[PDB]
Amino acid sequence: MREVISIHIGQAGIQVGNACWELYCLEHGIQPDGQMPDDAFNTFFSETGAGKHVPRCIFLDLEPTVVDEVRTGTYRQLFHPEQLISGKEDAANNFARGHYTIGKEIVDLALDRIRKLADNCTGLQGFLVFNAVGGGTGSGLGSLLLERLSVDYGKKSKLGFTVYPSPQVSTAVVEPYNSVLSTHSLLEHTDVAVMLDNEAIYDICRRSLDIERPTYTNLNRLIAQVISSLTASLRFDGALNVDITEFQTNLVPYPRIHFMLSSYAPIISAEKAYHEQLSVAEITNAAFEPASMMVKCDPRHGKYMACCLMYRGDVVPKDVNASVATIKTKRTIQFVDWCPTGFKCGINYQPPTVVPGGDLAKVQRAVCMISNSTAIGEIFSRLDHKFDLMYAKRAFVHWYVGEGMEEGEFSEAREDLAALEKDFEEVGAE
Amino acid sequence: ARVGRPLDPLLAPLGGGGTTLSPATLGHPAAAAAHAQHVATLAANGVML
Amino acid sequence: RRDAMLGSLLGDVIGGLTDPNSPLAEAEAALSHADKVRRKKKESLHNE
Amino acid sequence: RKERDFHRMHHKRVAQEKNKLLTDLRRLKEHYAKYEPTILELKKKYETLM
Amino acid sequence: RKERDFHRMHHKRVAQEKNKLLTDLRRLKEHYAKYEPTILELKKKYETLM
Amino acid sequence: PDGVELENWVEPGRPRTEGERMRDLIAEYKLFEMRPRSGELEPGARCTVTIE
Amino acid sequence: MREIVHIQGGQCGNQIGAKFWEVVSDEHGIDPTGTYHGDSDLQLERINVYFNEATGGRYVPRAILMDLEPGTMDSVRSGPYGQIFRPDNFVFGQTGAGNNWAKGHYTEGAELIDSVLDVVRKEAESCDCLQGFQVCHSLGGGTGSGMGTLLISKIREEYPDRMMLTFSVVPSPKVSDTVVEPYNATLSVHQLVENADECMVLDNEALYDICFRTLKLTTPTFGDLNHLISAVMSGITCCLRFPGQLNADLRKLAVNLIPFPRLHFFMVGFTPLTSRGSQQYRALTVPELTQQMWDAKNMMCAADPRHGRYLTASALFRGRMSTKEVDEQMLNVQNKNSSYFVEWIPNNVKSSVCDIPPKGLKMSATFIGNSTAIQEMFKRVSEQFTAMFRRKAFLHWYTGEGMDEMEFTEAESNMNDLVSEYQQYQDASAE
Ligand SMILES: Nc1nc2c(ncn2[C@@H]2O[C@H](COP(=O)(O)OP(=O)(O)OP(=O)(O)O)[C@@H](O)[C@H]2O)c(=O)[nH]1
Ligand SMILES: Nc1nc2c(ncn2[C@@H]2O[C@H](COP(=O)(O)OP(=O)(O)O)[C@@H](O)[C@H]2O)c(=O)[nH]1
Repeated sequence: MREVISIHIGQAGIQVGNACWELYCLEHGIQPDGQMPDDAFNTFFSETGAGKHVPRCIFLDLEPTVVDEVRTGTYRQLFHPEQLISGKEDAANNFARGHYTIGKEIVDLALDRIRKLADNCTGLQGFLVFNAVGGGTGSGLGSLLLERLSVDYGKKSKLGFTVYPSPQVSTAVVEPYNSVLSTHSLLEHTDVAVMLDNEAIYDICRRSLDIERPTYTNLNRLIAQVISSLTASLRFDGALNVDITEFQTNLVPYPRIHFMLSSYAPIISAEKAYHEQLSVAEITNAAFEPASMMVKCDPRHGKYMACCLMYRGDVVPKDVNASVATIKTKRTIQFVDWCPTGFKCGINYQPPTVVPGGDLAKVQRAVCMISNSTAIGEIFSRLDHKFDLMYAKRAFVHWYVGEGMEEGEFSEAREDLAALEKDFEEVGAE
Repeated sequence: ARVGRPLDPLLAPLGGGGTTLSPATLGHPAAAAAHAQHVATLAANGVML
Repeated sequence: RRDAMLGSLLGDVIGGLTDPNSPLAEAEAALSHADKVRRKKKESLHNE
Repeated sequence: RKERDFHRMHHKRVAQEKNKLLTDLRRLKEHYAKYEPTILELKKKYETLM
Repeated sequence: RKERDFHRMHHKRVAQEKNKLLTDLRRLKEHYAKYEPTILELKKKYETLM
Repeated sequence: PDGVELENWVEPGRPRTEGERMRDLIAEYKLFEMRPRSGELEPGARCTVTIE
Repeated sequence: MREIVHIQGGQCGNQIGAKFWEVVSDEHGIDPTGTYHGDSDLQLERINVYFNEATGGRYVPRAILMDLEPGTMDSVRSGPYGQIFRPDNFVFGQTGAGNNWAKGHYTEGAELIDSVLDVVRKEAESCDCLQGFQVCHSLGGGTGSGMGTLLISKIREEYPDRMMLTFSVVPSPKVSDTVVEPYNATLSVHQLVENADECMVLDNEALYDICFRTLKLTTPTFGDLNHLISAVMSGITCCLRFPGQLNADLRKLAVNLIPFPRLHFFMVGFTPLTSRGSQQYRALTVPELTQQMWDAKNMMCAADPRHGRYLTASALFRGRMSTKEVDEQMLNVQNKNSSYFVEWIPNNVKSSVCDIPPKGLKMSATFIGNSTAIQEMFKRVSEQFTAMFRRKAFLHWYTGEGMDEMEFTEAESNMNDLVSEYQQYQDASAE
């Protein structure tokens, strides 16, 4: 009745979807086979006559290896075989390859399955698109799919949980290029875009989980916990229920400005747990710490515009109000002059479930802060120099040109991220 | 009901927006045409950006 | 309708095969000029 | 200075030639796409007339 | 000299892209000149059947 | 040429404009040629330029 | 399901390819009779990349062995893994080319090239999806380099979009095997620049230096060099054959590596190459492997990276590791050696990680560096070709094969042009 369709595009999207669906199965008790030993699963799973619950997800990729890992892994009897869609040739970090030549048939089949999935949902709160800005599959195919969904499904709220490249550390070479291109694409399609940086999540794992040895499984587990906290109000009741439709209306001041910092609290290992009180005030302060975000972006450069807090577990509204009042009275935290309230509190009575084998501890309280702030323009400023530095010599441009892209596309993308910079400047300014 | 702003000074060049449901009327045809023509002139002159 | 469209496409194809002003004509002009330029550069470089 | 002026002019010229070649390639792609339906149409007309 | 090098590399990579477009044009022309004799033969059969 | 060394740099392509292609065939087949090209003369000197 | 067609050319190429197929079959747990004996699901999961299933359980390599003289193929077939290859894939002539690139590209290669392309087309059409072709051979030799350039040109004409990977053993700097090595190298580089999408430079003397200083071997035969080259040639594509935490196919590597199309020549080295004495004394860690990676001696190419500037560098790691660890190590390398790295590319690192390390090694890593240092190798081959071409010594054997003298000038001009782009992108300044 409150169904949300999940899409996972590219290696990063599918790998965070692995953690996301592990977390949802653990949260609702759905066994890996497909069935569980009310109606709280309907948001993410559709139950069949036999009792097997199949997730309302779609794994889209042009590379077969990542999807075959799912087809072979523990979750082979859970996911629908046709829902897993596999390509033949990888996008090879080429946005043109993933958006113009290879991605056409794949996205057509994807929309076929997406229509089939959406027909099985009475209502439809929206879409959760998990892709990787910084790779052709995530960038190109993800952009094409987002455009396609915006055109056909229309007013369904699409939450794009994008991972942008980190400031200094990166694994691709044309990553600034395809990141600029996909940001150019998704500025006009997604309704709420959640920013993530691998460097920031790595620092979180190094410092708070005390994981000197961070890896993709840990990063994806943290992301999955963030998304589960985001969706907890759809599946479990509680005081101050917040809806997918309520996110954008409480978080997006102006249509373009919809990119969002995400911060979870606490992130503490089982060893360090039960050495601190972890009260509502302390976890809220930890969430508002400049260091705690999953994006490498200091708020002290900017000002907060909106902050939506999602509390999970034994949380009382007086405690949330006291913590947020202390946050407002804090001098380090600064809001824009034109948004006096800037706070969207929502609570849920379901504590965050812990994945066995993970590092996150069993904490009776959890906070997911999704905030619109003018600081986030700094990361776009970083990519806007990373892009034009290479574009001065137009290196690697021939690869993108070969698959039906023109230099005008690059110029327009650069113009568009410059426009986004100016948007952040004007929202920050009085 | 379809709603358009007839008194907005800034929206006057578009003509109130609305639906403009005909494909040639969709979006910003004049602005898109001008921008594409300018880009085409730059490309034909070889003036790399 | 089938006869008209068949005739139109046949005429277009035959004109492309043999027309003074046809996309194949421009393509062959460009490629022949490129081949001549390459040959002239290579023979000139050898002579130099 | 002579070399830089020379190479600017020829860079502009070759960019213009590249744009012209791109337009010609698009027209050629259109014509080549016009080819393949003709075979099917001719085959159907052949069968009907036979 | 810096300006000369800049304009140089621009001209050279534009020329390389032009040469690649020429090679692709040659490949397409061969690929469809493969098809054209079938159209010619079908036209001959059409005329004979009339 | 303006005294510039060409090293595996393609000749001017198909001009597609009649005046420029006339100029280019002139260049190719040496139709118009002036021998001295650049010169320098003291006051009262005679250069004897030739154009063929 | 993304197949690769392997071709082995010349004596050196055939030996290297035989060693490579031995290594790949041993890695996949295939005995020389073709039956699977690996007892691991992942090995058979993507075995179709290199092998086809025969009527029984036998797996035939998708390899094509090419030669003008039958002796090299007789030795290859009599070798330990000679019986896996399909006999129809052995395409051999009767008279070998006497280290004549002109003979191997015009006179004697013309007759055999029809059968070669027939076998190549038969192998390619059976493939569901074709990543591309990989041709292993040596520059500086008649039959190998000659028909190798010819076949690369033919396959480029037939499959313009499919990947081309070439492993060319460039003639060594100090000690040259044959006199006509600079002619053959200059003629082959001209074709490789235009046709081969991705091309590898390998040097025999660099191989000796690395195997004598790092491996500390006493009597390194050609088999050891072929073993190292085979390890690199496996590690370049292990991401296609095994699941990876951050996988990267050949086309991804090419896109992330090639800044400009003609600058597609790359140098490799393999880690961890450890001497038998210090295997216990070393520690298998990503910082250790990266330090060995970025060493000049680990490079399998003669040119040292210090003279040139790194345009790009990809590193395909294998083993259970931290992508954080690897990214931090390589970013630290870039920051520390930023002088050697090109400024107008903010990140010169293309890091890929595969979940299946090679047998016996807990972890490993192959490195593929596009650096302006290879300018000095092209320059040295030019300094030899120009000197000997000034007197046209041994030009006349090539002149007898029906190829124009102007072709030598063509090859030299193209090669020194490539030198020019290498130098200018070495000394290019941002903004
Ligand atoms: N946070 C996180 N990021 C990842 C993970 N795996 C990959 N990424 C990021 O995703 C980016 C590229 O994603 P993809 O486009 O999907 O890579 P791909 O599936 O091979 O597709 P192409 O690269 O476009 O050919 C990389 O730059 C990584 O930084 C992961 O497990 N967690
Ligand atoms: N690594 C390695 N190199 C070899 C081997 N055999 C020959 N070479 C080298 O390859 C170079 C070229 O020889 P090659 O092309 O095979 O001769 P061809 O077959 O007659 O054309 C020579 O300089 C040799 O040093 C080998 O088994 N392994």
